[PDB]
Amino acid sequence: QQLTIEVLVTVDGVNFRTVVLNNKNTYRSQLGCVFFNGADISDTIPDEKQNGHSLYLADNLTADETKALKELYGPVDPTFLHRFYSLKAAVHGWKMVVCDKVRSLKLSDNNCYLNAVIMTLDLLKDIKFVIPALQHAFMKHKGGDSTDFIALIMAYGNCTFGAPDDASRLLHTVLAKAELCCSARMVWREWCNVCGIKDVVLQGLKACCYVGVQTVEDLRARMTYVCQCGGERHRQLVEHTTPWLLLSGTPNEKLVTTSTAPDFVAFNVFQGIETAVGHYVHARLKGGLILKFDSGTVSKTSDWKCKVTDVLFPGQKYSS
Amino acid sequence: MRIFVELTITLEVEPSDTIENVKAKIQDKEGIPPDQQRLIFFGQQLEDGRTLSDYNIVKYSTLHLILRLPR
Ligand SMILES: [Cl-]
Ligand SMILES: [Cl-]
Ligand SMILES: [Cl-]
Ligand SMILES: [Cl-]
Ligand SMILES: [Zn+2]
Repeated sequence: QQLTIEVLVTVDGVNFRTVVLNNKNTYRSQLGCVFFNGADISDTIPDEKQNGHSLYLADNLTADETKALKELYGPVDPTFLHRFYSLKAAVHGWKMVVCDKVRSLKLSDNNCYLNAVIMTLDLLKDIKFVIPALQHAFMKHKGGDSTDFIALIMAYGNCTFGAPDDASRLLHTVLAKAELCCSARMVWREWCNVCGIKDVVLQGLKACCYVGVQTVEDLRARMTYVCQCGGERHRQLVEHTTPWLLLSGTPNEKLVTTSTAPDFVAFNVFQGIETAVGHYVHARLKGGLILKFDSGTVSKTSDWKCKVTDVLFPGQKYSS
Repeated sequence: MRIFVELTITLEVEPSDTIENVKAKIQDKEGIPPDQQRLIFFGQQLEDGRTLSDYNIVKYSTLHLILRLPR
Protein backbone atom coordinates (compact mmCIF):
# COMPACT_ATOMS: atom_id res chain seq x y z
CA GLN A 1 0.00 0.00 0.00
CA GLN A 2 1.38 3.35 1.17
CA LEU A 3 -0.60 4.48 4.22
CA THR A 4 -3.13 2.81 6.50
CA ILE A 5 -5.72 4.69 8.57
CA GLU A 6 -8.35 3.44 11.02
CA VAL A 7 -11.59 5.43 11.08
CA LEU A 8 -14.58 4.85 13.34
CA VAL A 9 -17.97 4.36 11.68
CA THR A 10 -21.39 5.05 13.20
CA VAL A 11 -25.05 5.29 12.19
CA ASP A 12 -26.27 6.68 15.53
CA GLY A 13 -23.37 8.63 17.08
CA VAL A 14 -23.27 6.22 20.04
CA ASN A 15 -22.05 2.85 18.71
CA PHE A 16 -18.90 2.79 16.58
CA ARG A 17 -16.78 0.28 14.69
CA THR A 18 -13.22 0.56 13.40
CA VAL A 19 -12.52 0.23 9.67
CA VAL A 20 -8.99 -0.13 8.29
CA LEU A 21 -8.68 1.70 4.97
CA ASN A 22 -6.19 2.32 2.17
CA ASN A 23 -5.04 5.32 0.17
CA LYS A 24 -5.38 3.27 -3.04
CA ASN A 25 -9.19 3.43 -3.37
CA THR A 26 -11.97 5.82 -2.44
CA TYR A 27 -14.17 5.63 0.65
CA ARG A 28 -17.11 4.38 -1.42
CA SER A 29 -15.27 1.35 -2.82
CA GLN A 30 -13.63 0.40 0.50
CA LEU A 31 -16.38 1.32 2.96
CA GLY A 32 -19.38 2.96 1.27
CA CYS A 33 -21.20 6.27 1.48
CA VAL A 34 -19.67 8.15 4.42
CA PHE A 35 -20.12 11.70 5.72
CA PHE A 36 -17.42 13.61 7.62
CA ASN A 37 -18.20 16.92 9.35
CA GLY A 38 -21.41 17.17 7.34
CA ALA A 39 -19.86 16.53 3.93
CA ASP A 40 -20.08 13.59 1.52
CA ILE A 41 -16.46 12.40 1.28
CA SER A 42 -17.38 9.03 -0.22
CA ASP A 43 -15.57 9.64 -3.54
CA THR A 44 -12.33 10.95 -1.99
CA ILE A 45 -9.15 9.05 -1.18
CA PRO A 46 -8.66 8.50 2.58
CA ASP A 47 -5.94 10.80 3.90
CA GLU A 48 -3.73 10.14 6.91
CA LYS A 49 -4.98 13.44 8.38
CA GLN A 50 -8.44 11.84 8.72
CA ASN A 51 -6.95 8.98 10.76
CA GLY A 52 -8.86 8.38 13.98
CA HIS A 53 -11.99 10.47 13.51
CA SER A 54 -15.63 9.38 13.20
CA LEU A 55 -17.57 8.84 9.97
CA TYR A 56 -21.34 8.70 9.49
CA LEU A 57 -22.21 5.72 7.29
CA ALA A 58 -25.19 5.72 4.92
CA ASP A 59 -25.03 2.31 3.20
CA ASN A 60 -23.22 -1.05 3.40
CA LEU A 61 -24.37 -1.40 7.01
CA THR A 62 -23.48 -4.42 9.11
CA ALA A 63 -26.10 -6.58 10.79
CA ASP A 64 -25.80 -4.71 14.09
CA GLU A 65 -25.76 -1.30 12.41
CA THR A 66 -29.15 -1.99 10.82
CA LYS A 67 -30.39 -2.97 14.28
CA ALA A 68 -29.06 0.33 15.61
CA LEU A 69 -30.55 2.08 12.57
CA LYS A 70 -34.04 0.72 13.29
CA GLU A 71 -33.82 1.37 17.03
CA LEU A 72 -33.02 5.05 16.37
CA TYR A 73 -35.14 5.84 13.30
CA GLY A 74 -37.60 2.95 12.97
CA PRO A 75 -38.31 0.90 9.85
CA VAL A 76 -36.96 3.29 7.22
CA ASP A 77 -36.52 2.89 3.47
CA PRO A 78 -33.13 1.94 1.94
CA THR A 79 -32.51 5.55 0.82
CA PHE A 80 -33.43 7.15 4.16
CA LEU A 81 -29.98 7.57 5.69
CA HIS A 82 -28.42 8.99 2.52
CA ARG A 83 -31.31 11.44 2.08
CA PHE A 84 -31.19 12.50 5.74
CA TYR A 85 -27.44 13.17 5.59
CA SER A 86 -27.83 15.07 2.32
CA LEU A 87 -30.72 17.14 3.67
CA LYS A 88 -28.87 17.91 6.91
CA ALA A 89 -26.05 19.49 4.90
CA ALA A 90 -28.31 21.59 2.67
CA VAL A 91 -30.53 22.75 5.55
CA HIS A 92 -27.39 24.10 7.28
CA GLY A 93 -27.56 27.01 4.84
CA TRP A 94 -30.98 28.02 6.18
CA LYS A 95 -31.62 30.40 9.08
CA MET A 96 -34.01 30.10 12.03
CA VAL A 97 -34.95 33.56 13.30
CA VAL A 98 -36.47 34.07 16.76
CA CYS A 99 -38.53 37.28 16.91
CA ASP A 100 -39.94 37.90 20.40
CA LYS A 101 -39.21 34.33 21.52
CA VAL A 102 -41.10 32.58 18.69
CA ARG A 103 -39.08 30.75 16.05
CA SER A 104 -39.60 31.16 12.31
CA LEU A 105 -37.79 29.75 9.28
CA LYS A 106 -36.43 32.31 6.83
CA LEU A 107 -37.59 31.77 3.26
CA SER A 108 -35.14 29.73 1.18
CA ASP A 109 -35.47 27.03 -1.52
CA ASN A 110 -39.28 27.09 -1.21
CA ASN A 111 -39.20 26.05 2.46
CA CYS A 112 -42.29 28.09 3.34
CA TYR A 113 -44.25 24.87 3.87
CA LEU A 114 -41.68 23.86 6.49
CA ASN A 115 -42.28 27.20 8.23
CA ALA A 116 -45.98 26.44 8.67
CA VAL A 117 -45.20 22.91 9.86
CA ILE A 118 -42.57 23.96 12.41
CA MET A 119 -44.45 26.98 13.75
CA THR A 120 -47.55 24.82 14.22
CA LEU A 121 -45.60 22.07 16.00
CA ASP A 122 -44.23 24.71 18.40
CA LEU A 123 -47.77 25.36 19.66
CA LEU A 124 -48.71 21.70 20.27
CA LYS A 125 -48.27 21.26 24.01
CA ASP A 126 -47.48 17.93 25.70
CA ILE A 127 -46.45 16.18 22.46
CA LYS A 128 -43.50 13.80 22.31
CA PHE A 129 -42.18 11.73 19.42
CA VAL A 130 -42.02 7.95 19.81
CA ILE A 131 -39.01 7.72 17.46
CA PRO A 132 -35.78 8.53 19.37
CA ALA A 133 -34.13 10.35 16.45
CA LEU A 134 -37.23 12.52 16.02
CA GLN A 135 -37.48 13.25 19.74
CA HIS A 136 -33.74 13.95 19.93
CA ALA A 137 -33.96 16.35 16.99
CA PHE A 138 -37.13 17.85 18.48
CA MET A 139 -35.39 18.72 21.76
CA LYS A 140 -32.43 20.22 19.88
CA HIS A 141 -34.98 22.18 17.85
CA LYS A 142 -36.65 23.52 21.00
CA GLY A 143 -33.16 24.33 22.32
CA GLY A 144 -32.01 26.45 19.38
CA ASP A 145 -30.70 23.98 16.74
CA SER A 146 -33.42 23.00 14.26
CA THR A 147 -31.33 21.70 11.34
CA ASP A 148 -31.59 18.13 12.65
CA PHE A 149 -35.38 18.31 13.02
CA ILE A 150 -35.93 20.11 9.70
CA ALA A 151 -33.90 17.54 7.77
CA LEU A 152 -35.46 14.60 9.64
CA ILE A 153 -39.06 15.54 8.87
CA MET A 154 -38.06 16.09 5.24
CA ALA A 155 -36.53 12.60 5.20
CA TYR A 156 -39.58 10.95 6.78
CA GLY A 157 -41.94 13.01 4.61
CA ASN A 158 -39.92 12.24 1.46
CA CYS A 159 -39.40 15.92 0.67
CA THR A 160 -37.00 17.15 -2.01
CA PHE A 161 -34.70 20.07 -1.24
CA GLY A 162 -35.60 23.19 -3.20
CA ALA A 163 -38.99 21.80 -4.29
CA PRO A 164 -42.29 23.08 -2.87
CA ASP A 165 -44.35 20.57 -0.91
CA ASP A 166 -47.52 20.19 1.16
CA ALA A 167 -47.53 21.65 4.67
CA SER A 168 -50.70 19.85 5.74
CA ARG A 169 -49.36 16.53 4.43
CA LEU A 170 -46.03 16.86 6.26
CA LEU A 171 -47.65 18.15 9.46
CA HIS A 172 -49.77 15.01 9.82
CA THR A 173 -47.02 12.66 8.63
CA VAL A 174 -44.83 14.08 11.41
CA LEU A 175 -47.62 13.83 13.99
CA ALA A 176 -48.15 10.18 13.02
CA LYS A 177 -44.86 9.41 14.81
CA ALA A 178 -45.80 11.30 18.00
CA GLU A 179 -47.85 10.74 21.14
CA LEU A 180 -49.58 13.04 23.61
CA CYS A 181 -48.31 13.37 27.19
CA CYS A 182 -51.71 14.21 28.69
CA SER A 183 -55.27 12.92 28.74
CA ALA A 184 -57.37 13.45 25.61
CA ARG A 185 -60.54 11.71 24.44
CA MET A 186 -63.15 11.96 21.70
CA VAL A 187 -66.23 9.75 21.43
CA TRP A 188 -68.04 9.21 18.12
CA ARG A 189 -71.59 7.89 18.40
CA GLU A 190 -72.18 5.56 15.45
CA TRP A 191 -75.52 4.01 14.63
CA CYS A 192 -77.24 2.17 11.81
CA ASN A 193 -80.96 1.46 11.72
CA VAL A 194 -80.22 -2.26 11.22
CA CYS A 195 -77.15 -3.16 13.27
CA GLY A 196 -77.72 -0.57 15.99
CA ILE A 197 -75.81 2.04 17.97
CA LYS A 198 -72.12 1.64 18.83
CA ASP A 199 -69.59 3.99 20.43
CA VAL A 200 -65.95 4.28 19.38
CA VAL A 201 -63.31 6.00 21.51
CA LEU A 202 -60.06 7.60 20.36
CA GLN A 203 -57.55 8.54 23.06
CA GLY A 204 -54.32 10.51 23.06
CA LEU A 205 -52.98 12.33 20.01
CA LYS A 206 -55.56 10.91 17.58
CA ALA A 207 -58.28 12.61 19.66
CA CYS A 208 -56.74 16.03 18.93
CA CYS A 209 -56.33 15.97 15.12
CA TYR A 210 -58.89 15.67 12.33
CA VAL A 211 -58.39 16.00 8.57
CA GLY A 212 -61.50 17.03 6.66
CA VAL A 213 -63.07 19.88 8.64
CA GLN A 214 -61.75 23.32 9.53
CA THR A 215 -64.30 24.52 12.11
CA VAL A 216 -65.48 22.95 15.36
CA GLU A 217 -69.10 23.28 14.22
CA ASP A 218 -68.24 21.12 11.20
CA LEU A 219 -66.55 18.54 13.46
CA ARG A 220 -69.59 17.81 15.65
CA ALA A 221 -71.86 17.83 12.59
CA ARG A 222 -73.61 14.55 11.84
CA MET A 223 -71.81 12.50 9.19
CA THR A 224 -73.27 9.81 6.92
CA TYR A 225 -71.51 6.81 5.38
CA VAL A 226 -72.18 3.16 4.51
CA CYS A 227 -72.24 0.52 7.25
CA GLN A 228 -70.61 -2.91 7.09
CA CYS A 229 -74.06 -4.44 6.49
CA GLY A 230 -74.37 -2.26 3.37
CA GLY A 231 -76.88 0.19 4.83
CA GLU A 232 -76.79 3.85 5.78
CA ARG A 233 -74.59 4.53 8.82
CA HIS A 234 -74.45 7.79 10.77
CA ARG A 235 -71.81 9.30 13.05
CA GLN A 236 -71.55 12.27 15.39
CA LEU A 237 -69.20 13.52 18.10
CA VAL A 238 -70.79 13.22 21.55
CA GLU A 239 -67.80 13.73 23.89
CA HIS A 240 -64.55 15.63 23.41
CA THR A 241 -61.91 16.47 26.03
CA THR A 242 -58.58 17.64 24.62
CA PRO A 243 -55.76 20.12 25.33
CA TRP A 244 -55.84 21.49 21.78
CA LEU A 245 -57.56 20.70 18.48
CA LEU A 246 -55.84 20.72 15.08
CA LEU A 247 -58.33 20.81 12.19
CA SER A 248 -56.88 20.44 8.70
CA GLY A 249 -58.66 20.93 5.39
CA THR A 250 -57.93 21.83 1.80
CA PRO A 251 -57.17 25.53 1.17
CA ASN A 252 -60.50 27.29 1.68
CA GLU A 253 -61.27 31.00 1.33
CA LYS A 254 -62.30 32.62 4.60
CA LEU A 255 -62.41 36.15 6.04
CA VAL A 256 -60.44 35.84 9.28
CA THR A 257 -61.32 38.94 11.29
CA THR A 258 -60.69 40.26 14.79
CA SER A 259 -64.20 41.71 14.97
CA THR A 260 -66.03 38.68 16.39
CA ALA A 261 -62.96 37.46 18.35
CA PRO A 262 -62.54 33.98 16.82
CA ASP A 263 -62.08 30.99 19.09
CA PHE A 264 -59.08 29.42 17.35
CA VAL A 265 -55.56 30.43 18.35
CA ALA A 266 -53.58 29.81 15.14
CA PHE A 267 -54.02 28.74 11.53
CA ASN A 268 -52.02 28.13 8.35
CA VAL A 269 -52.60 29.89 5.02
CA PHE A 270 -51.92 28.77 1.44
CA GLN A 271 -51.44 31.77 -0.85
CA GLY A 272 -51.54 31.46 -4.63
CA ILE A 273 -53.00 28.93 -7.05
CA GLU A 274 -53.23 25.27 -6.08
CA THR A 275 -52.14 23.83 -9.44
CA ALA A 276 -49.21 26.29 -9.45
CA VAL A 277 -46.48 27.00 -6.90
CA GLY A 278 -47.95 28.66 -3.82
CA HIS A 279 -46.64 30.32 -0.66
CA TYR A 280 -47.47 29.17 2.87
CA VAL A 281 -47.91 31.63 5.74
CA HIS A 282 -48.28 30.83 9.44
CA ALA A 283 -50.58 33.02 11.52
CA ARG A 284 -51.27 33.40 15.24
CA LEU A 285 -53.81 35.45 17.18
CA LYS A 286 -51.97 37.47 19.83
CA GLY A 287 -53.68 40.28 21.72
CA GLY A 288 -56.37 41.45 19.32
CA LEU A 289 -54.75 41.19 15.89
CA ILE A 290 -53.54 38.55 13.45
CA LEU A 291 -49.77 37.93 13.50
CA LYS A 292 -48.78 36.72 10.03
CA PHE A 293 -45.36 35.04 10.28
CA ASP A 294 -44.39 35.05 6.60
CA SER A 295 -41.10 33.14 6.69
CA GLY A 296 -38.95 35.43 8.80
CA THR A 297 -41.12 38.51 8.30
CA VAL A 298 -43.94 39.51 10.65
CA SER A 299 -47.13 41.44 9.86
CA LYS A 300 -50.27 42.49 11.73
CA THR A 301 -53.80 42.94 10.42
CA SER A 302 -57.27 42.96 11.95
CA ASP A 303 -58.87 41.30 8.90
CA TRP A 304 -57.57 38.98 6.20
CA LYS A 305 -59.21 37.09 3.33
CA CYS A 306 -57.08 33.99 2.83
CA LYS A 307 -57.20 30.32 1.84
CA VAL A 308 -56.99 28.56 5.20
CA THR A 309 -55.59 25.03 5.42
CA ASP A 310 -54.89 24.05 9.05
CA VAL A 311 -56.58 25.60 12.09
CA LEU A 312 -55.54 25.22 15.74
CA PHE A 313 -58.15 25.52 18.49
CA PRO A 314 -57.67 25.55 22.29
CA GLY A 315 -58.79 22.79 24.64
CA GLN A 316 -62.10 21.09 23.95
CA LYS A 317 -64.73 20.42 26.62
CA TYR A 318 -67.86 18.98 25.04
CA SER A 319 -70.51 16.33 25.65
CA SER A 320 -74.05 15.47 24.55
CA MET B 1 -63.60 -7.03 1.21
CA ARG B 2 -64.83 -3.97 -0.70
CA ILE B 3 -64.01 -0.37 0.25
CA PHE B 4 -64.72 3.01 -1.33
CA VAL B 5 -62.35 5.85 -2.21
CA GLU B 6 -63.44 9.44 -2.81
CA LEU B 7 -66.56 11.18 -7.36
CA THR B 8 -66.37 7.73 -5.76
CA ILE B 9 -64.69 4.49 -6.84
CA THR B 10 -64.72 1.07 -5.20
CA LEU B 11 -61.80 -1.29 -4.55
CA GLU B 12 -61.61 -5.00 -3.79
CA VAL B 13 -59.13 -5.17 -0.91
CA GLU B 14 -57.93 -7.39 1.93
CA PRO B 15 -57.56 -6.23 5.56
CA SER B 16 -53.84 -7.11 5.45
CA ASP B 17 -53.07 -4.75 2.55
CA THR B 18 -50.86 -1.78 3.33
CA ILE B 19 -51.78 1.81 2.50
CA GLU B 20 -49.09 1.76 -0.20
CA ASN B 21 -50.83 -1.31 -1.63
CA VAL B 22 -54.09 0.66 -1.67
CA LYS B 23 -52.39 3.64 -3.32
CA ALA B 24 -50.96 1.21 -5.88
CA LYS B 25 -54.42 -0.03 -6.88
CA ILE B 26 -55.58 3.59 -7.11
CA GLN B 27 -52.84 4.46 -9.60
CA ASP B 28 -53.92 1.53 -11.79
CA LYS B 29 -57.47 2.94 -11.79
CA GLU B 30 -57.28 6.75 -11.65
CA GLY B 31 -53.62 7.20 -12.62
CA ILE B 32 -52.66 9.38 -9.64
CA PRO B 33 -49.02 8.86 -8.55
CA PRO B 34 -48.85 7.29 -5.07
CA ASP B 35 -46.59 10.13 -3.86
CA GLN B 36 -49.36 12.64 -4.64
CA GLN B 37 -52.03 10.55 -2.87
CA ARG B 38 -53.31 11.57 0.57
CA LEU B 39 -55.76 8.99 1.94
CA ILE B 40 -57.94 10.12 4.85
CA PHE B 41 -60.08 7.83 7.02
CA PHE B 42 -61.96 9.20 10.04
CA GLY B 43 -59.88 12.36 9.83
CA GLN B 44 -56.62 10.40 10.13
CA GLN B 45 -53.96 10.59 7.42
CA LEU B 46 -52.90 7.06 6.51
CA GLU B 47 -49.22 6.11 6.54
CA ASP B 48 -47.82 3.92 3.77
CA GLY B 49 -46.16 1.47 6.16
CA ARG B 50 -49.28 0.59 8.13
CA THR B 51 -52.01 -1.77 6.94
CA LEU B 52 -55.78 -1.41 6.80
CA SER B 53 -55.98 -3.45 10.01
CA ASP B 54 -54.07 -0.82 12.00
CA TYR B 55 -56.62 1.87 11.10
CA ASN B 56 -59.47 -0.66 11.57
CA ILE B 57 -60.53 -0.29 7.93
CA VAL B 58 -63.59 -2.56 7.78
CA LYS B 59 -66.13 -3.50 5.13
CA TYR B 60 -67.57 -0.62 3.07
CA SER B 61 -65.21 1.91 4.66
CA THR B 62 -64.83 5.23 2.86
CA LEU B 63 -61.34 6.65 2.25
CA HIS B 64 -61.08 10.29 1.22
CA LEU B 65 -58.47 11.27 -1.37
CA ILE B 66 -56.57 14.57 -1.39
CA LEU B 67 -53.78 15.52 -3.78
CA ARG B 68 -50.38 16.59 -2.50
CA LEU B 69 -49.88 20.31 -2.97
CA PRO B 70 -49.03 21.65 -5.41
CA ARG B 71 -51.30 19.58 -7.67
CL1 LIG C 1 -39.03 6.61 5.03
CL1 LIG D 1 -42.75 29.34 19.73
CL1 LIG E 1 -31.37 25.99 10.45
CL1 LIG F 1 -81.63 2.05 16.33
ZN1 LIG G 1 -75.85 -1.66 9.73
